[PDB]
Amino acid sequence: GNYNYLYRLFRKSNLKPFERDISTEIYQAGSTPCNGVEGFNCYFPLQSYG
Amino acid sequence: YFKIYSKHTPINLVRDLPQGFSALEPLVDLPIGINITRFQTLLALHRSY
Repeated sequence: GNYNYLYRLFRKSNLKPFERDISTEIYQAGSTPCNGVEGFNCYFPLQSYG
Repeated sequence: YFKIYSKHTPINLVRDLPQGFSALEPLVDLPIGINITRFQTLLALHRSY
């Protein structure tokens, strides 16, 4: 399997056209805020392909 | 796309804003493709002993 390519799952807001996003912060979906511990309702945005 | 438009004008006044009217011409258009939030203009200092 090729694990050298990643994709961003979700984002909080939108993006402008002709814009590259390089933010690898911990995504927050709902409550229980993350602050870099990756607990409940804390999913990583970059996920591996298949 | 970050666009810079330049013009030089040989004024001769003491202070404040000069009068008159002129146009603006392009110099370069660099397609960086990123947004800019804040900017700061850096000056220089003269050093002597």
